[PDB]
Amino acid sequence: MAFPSGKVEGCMVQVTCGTTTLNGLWLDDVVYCPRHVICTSEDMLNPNYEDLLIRKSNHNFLVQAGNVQLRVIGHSMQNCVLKLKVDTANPKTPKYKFVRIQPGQTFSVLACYNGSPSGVYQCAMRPNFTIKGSFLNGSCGSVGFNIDYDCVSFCYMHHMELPTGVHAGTDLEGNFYGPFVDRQT
Ligand SMILES: *[C@H](O)[C@H](C[C@@H]1CCNC1=O)NC(=O)[C@H](CC(C)C)NC(=O)OCc1ccccc1
Repeated sequence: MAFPSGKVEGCMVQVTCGTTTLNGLWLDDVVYCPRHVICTSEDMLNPNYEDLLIRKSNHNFLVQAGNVQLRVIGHSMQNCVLKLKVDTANPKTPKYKFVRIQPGQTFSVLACYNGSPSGVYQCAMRPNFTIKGSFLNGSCGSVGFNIDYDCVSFCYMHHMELPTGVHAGTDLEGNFYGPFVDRQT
C-alpha cells in the first residue's frame, strides 16, 4: 500500500533548461533535480558535466511551480543532482529528511510529468539496485519516499530506464543506487 502523497505533491516543480524538461523537488529555497537537465540530446551520449556546468547561468534555468515562475539565484552540482537556489522558500515544505535505503526496502513513488503529479504506487529496491517502476519520458526528477509519523523520508530520485525495462536513480545526495552512471549508454 502506497503512502498518501499530499505532503510531497506540494513540493514538485517543473525545471527546463533549453529544450530539456523534467521535474524538481522544491524544499525550503532549494530545487533538487537530475543534473542531466543541462544536457542537449547530443551531450547525453558522453556528457562532460563539469564543462556543461561552467557554461550555464542562473537565467538559463526556468523553474515553474504550477504557473508561477521562480527566480533562480544560484546553482551548484552535488554528485548527480543539481541544486538550484531560488528566491522564494516553499511555504508547503514538510518536515523531511534524506535517507539512503537498502535492497529489500519498499517506498512510495509520486510519478510526475511537467511538474504535475500523475499517480502514486509502491516499489521495492531489488538486490541489483534496480526498481520496477512505471516511468515514461518526462518522469525524471520524480521522487520516492516513506512517511514516518509526520516526517517525509525522501530516498529516491528518478534518472533513467535500463534496456530490460527496469529503472535506476539516485538518493537525494545524488549518489546512484548501484553501479550506474547518468549517460545514455
Ligand atoms: C528522464 O525523464 C528520462 C526517464 C526515462 C525515459 C524513458 N523512461 C525513463 O524512465 N531519462 C532519460 O532519458 C535518460 C537520460 C540520461 C542522460 C541518463 N536516459 C535513459 O533512460 O535512456 C534513454 C531511454 C529512453 C527510453 C527507454 C529506455 C531508455
